[PDB]
Amino acid sequence: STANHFNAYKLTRPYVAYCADCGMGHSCHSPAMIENIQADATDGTLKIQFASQIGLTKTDTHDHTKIRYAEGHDIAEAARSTLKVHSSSECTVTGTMGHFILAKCPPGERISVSFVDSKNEHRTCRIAYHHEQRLIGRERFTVRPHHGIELPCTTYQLTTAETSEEIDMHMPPDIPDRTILSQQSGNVKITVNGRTVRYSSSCGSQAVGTTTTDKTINSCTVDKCQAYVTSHTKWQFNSPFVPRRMQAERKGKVHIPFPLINTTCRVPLAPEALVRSGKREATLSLHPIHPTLLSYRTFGAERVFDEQWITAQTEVTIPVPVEGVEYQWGNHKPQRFVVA
Amino acid sequence: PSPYVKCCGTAECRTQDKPEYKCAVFTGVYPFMWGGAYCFCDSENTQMSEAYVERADVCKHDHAAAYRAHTASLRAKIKVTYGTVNQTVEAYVNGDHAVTIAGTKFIFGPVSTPWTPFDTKILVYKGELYNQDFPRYGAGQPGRFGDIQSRTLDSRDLYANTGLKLARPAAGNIHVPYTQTPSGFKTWQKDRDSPLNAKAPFGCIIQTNPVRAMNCA
Amino acid sequence: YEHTAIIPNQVGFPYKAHVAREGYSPLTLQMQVIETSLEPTLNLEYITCDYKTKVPSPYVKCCGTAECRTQDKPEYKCAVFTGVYPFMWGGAYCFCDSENTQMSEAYVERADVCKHDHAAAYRAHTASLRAKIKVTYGTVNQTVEAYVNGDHAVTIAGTKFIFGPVSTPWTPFDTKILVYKGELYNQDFPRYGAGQPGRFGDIQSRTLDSRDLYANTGLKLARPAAGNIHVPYTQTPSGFKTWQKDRDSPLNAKAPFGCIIQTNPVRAMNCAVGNIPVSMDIADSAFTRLTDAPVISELTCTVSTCTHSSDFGGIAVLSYKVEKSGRCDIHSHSNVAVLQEVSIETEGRSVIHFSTASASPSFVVSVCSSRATCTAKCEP
Repeated sequence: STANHFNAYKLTRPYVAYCADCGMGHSCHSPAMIENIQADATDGTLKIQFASQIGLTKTDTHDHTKIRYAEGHDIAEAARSTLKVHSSSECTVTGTMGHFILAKCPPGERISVSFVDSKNEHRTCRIAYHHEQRLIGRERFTVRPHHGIELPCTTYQLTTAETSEEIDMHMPPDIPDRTILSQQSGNVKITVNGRTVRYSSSCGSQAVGTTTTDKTINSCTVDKCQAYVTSHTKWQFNSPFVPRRMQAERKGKVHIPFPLINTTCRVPLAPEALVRSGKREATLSLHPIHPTLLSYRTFGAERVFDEQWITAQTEVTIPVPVEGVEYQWGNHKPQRFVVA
Repeated sequence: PSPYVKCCGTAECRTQDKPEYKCAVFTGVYPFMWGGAYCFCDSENTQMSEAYVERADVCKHDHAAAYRAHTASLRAKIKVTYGTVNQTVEAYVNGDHAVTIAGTKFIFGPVSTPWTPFDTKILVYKGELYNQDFPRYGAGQPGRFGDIQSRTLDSRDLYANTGLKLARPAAGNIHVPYTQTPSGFKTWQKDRDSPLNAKAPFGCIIQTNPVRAMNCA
Repeated sequence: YEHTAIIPNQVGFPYKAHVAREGYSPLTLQMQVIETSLEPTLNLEYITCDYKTKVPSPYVKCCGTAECRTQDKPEYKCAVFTGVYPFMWGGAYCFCDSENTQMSEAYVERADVCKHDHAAAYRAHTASLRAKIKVTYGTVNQTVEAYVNGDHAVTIAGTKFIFGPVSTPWTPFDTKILVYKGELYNQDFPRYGAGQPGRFGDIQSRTLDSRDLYANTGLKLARPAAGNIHVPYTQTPSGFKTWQKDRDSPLNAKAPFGCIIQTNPVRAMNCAVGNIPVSMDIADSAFTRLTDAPVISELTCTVSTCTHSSDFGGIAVLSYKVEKSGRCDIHSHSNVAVLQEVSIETEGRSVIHFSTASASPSFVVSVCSSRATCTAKCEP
């Protein structure tokens, strides 16, 4: 399942993960866990790892409306459209392949993901990650629509997800929450549900059987009975927070969608300059632009060379020696001049 | 990975094979999840957690090389107007690759001028040049340019001294806290120096498909 | 903490080293070297294959004048011998009496055996001595391999090795070295492609897999014999065979510094020359704490058997009636002699391989921080 990538995606049960902070103190094994947010690109894209396998339906169909999240039972289905990412404002989402979501957001200190699947009002976590605005270019302006430049820049290439590098799955987990087994006045009883409660107690009903059905063990109290967690048709994402609730690890391959590609970008070039000649000296009267680092080197010998982040109307004293200086003041070509 | 948690039950301590593969078993786990019984012992449990220092996945996409350098040779195309002959002829100016002009025997140099912007051991990062002190080859100090050294660019072994330090987590959640050092590769990319083209004496534009400074004044 | 020293770079010589750390025992380091080849940086400018001319079919204007197209090969030449005689044995190829002509063309090419085997010649830059030093540093016993530049440092088990930067490039690198048939030989390469004919390199190779092929082979056609089509063509002599056969003594023989010049990569393996310096940040575990050491005393060194010109040489009976038992490092503080090891047992009349090539032996043995002077005369 690659074209409909939900085949390889739903070979693993996309289950919830333990977020510690989701709204001023609380964080449980919800879908609001951000496993890892990596952005390997000069294009400014965030590739976050999301706890649920968003995009796969209850049958793991290629669902444009699908957002496969977790509940106490595995099928915590949600709207694929209702998901929201916000860095400092709502960052523009690009796509989702299972647990790997990809989008573009403005500069900020953390990314917040919020989705309400059946729950009340957008269960959302917010991971601290100081997203910078680190762009290349002689200037430093975030405006794509300049008709000025074309430089090479990396990005998370937006191709259709099969794989370039896969994340490994393993450990159908055992949870840390045993409210399934209860006592009827002398007897432990373990019902069946979306948590596979292996009978794990001192003796009795806590001896065998994953929680797919009820098992009774009389003479049962609060202490001597034990739950356990078991799974099927899946392995955990990484168990990043994810308490390793398996006995052994056995990887599966999930092709990390949005494999990175090198593309181009458009950088605007500012108003060029004014050169005022003099006796071995020149005044580079630059009115400012969106501010950028302009550099002037002295071509020849042990070269007087400087560079300054120009952000105001000024005049650079370019020393224009006999050999000449090389002044690249802005996003223009690096052209420097000779004497006079 | 997901920590080997005995809940209850102490564990052993098996060691991985990674370069930063360090493991540690803290005691006193008390898991409070919502998916089956895992915090089912009142005490005596143990959380064994191991980290493994692996190379970054974007390295094959983009790494930051640093090579030492022996001397190099000037290579020029000379437009020669020898009367009725008027052509252009390229040649390495080392003196060996003598050009055969149309009846002309051109020999270029070899000119002995090592005023060249090749440093002792320069690094090429994204096409940027910077001559600087390369670290110990595998013996680098953590938290600098070269926190994970490269014996080979796609090399099998991985040499680094990155400061990972595991820590015993807090209760309830599986917080496998591992205090890693700062990212020196980011800390060498960010906090970059002047470019190789920056401050090029003789004004030659350092261009590196192969690292050569064209237009040598 | 970090002891700096040098072992003489001649393979096998056990270079002892007493290490001094307060409250530890006498530290014993035993360095041994094997296979430290230099590997100079090269850059090829030739292939030296066999230049083979191709003489095409004769364009026999029989009768009539012929034409002459411009060839593209390096030995491309064409000729129009006026007045051919067509009297071929399988039929008169000329059907007219006179006024014929023979267009004969040939093009020189690099032979197909070149991809099978060529003769490379590289200009030479420097290289780095690559060694495997067996370090016997106390309970540490390993053999680390490193280039001698020092930068790729040796991460020993608690050991920090910095062996080098090297001392001297006395190596078999010339300005130009030809690897031909696997053999190495210094020889002056000609001008790059435009060399003279009849020389080792008459077919010049810009790249060994290069697309152009430089040449100076002296092709020259001949007006052939009539009747049939004979294409006489005087090329040069086979200078690749003239250089391959009739080669000089290969540099793998006559290698100074006693090196074995082995070139998958062109390196003088086991180049016995110089002394390799090494600095060693010693492991803190390596200082076996002096409070727990074998308590030594009563150092009585007797010089038993002396062969002053032998490899083994010294049979030295050192008596040490020590207080507490244990292993004793026998690292001498004497440079005119060499000890068999530093492993000295429970104190007594312990023998030792105290080797010393000096004629008048006198050595300052260092046994567990006890040191004595063994004097004697060796045998010739």
